[PDB]
Amino acid sequence: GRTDLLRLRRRFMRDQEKLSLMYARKGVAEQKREKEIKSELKMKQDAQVVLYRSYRHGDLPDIQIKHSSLITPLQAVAQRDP
DNA sequence: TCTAAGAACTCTGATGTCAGTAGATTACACT
Repeated sequence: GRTDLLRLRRRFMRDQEKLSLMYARKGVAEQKREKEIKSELKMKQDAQVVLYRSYRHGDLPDIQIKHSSLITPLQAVAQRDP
């Protein structure tokens, strides 16, 4: 960090009261942020996905696919439906 | 011709004491 030591330029409140209001205002916004991000993580937990092969595009079907690109999804389904 | 008022002692039960233990309350503090 040797070039960046400007970051040690700082000053601090002396009202412990105002500083507590900063942490109360941060604390209420955090309490809402916690609830809404949990509610979003509920929605997105059910809906998250991943793709096991990469795809090309063109005027024709890209027939010359690697063995890898069939065997990876063939396992990825068998991993997942009995 | 005797029946209670006055002792006396021990014992029981509460109140306050000390030392030590540990919990919950209250301050202190985050940039």
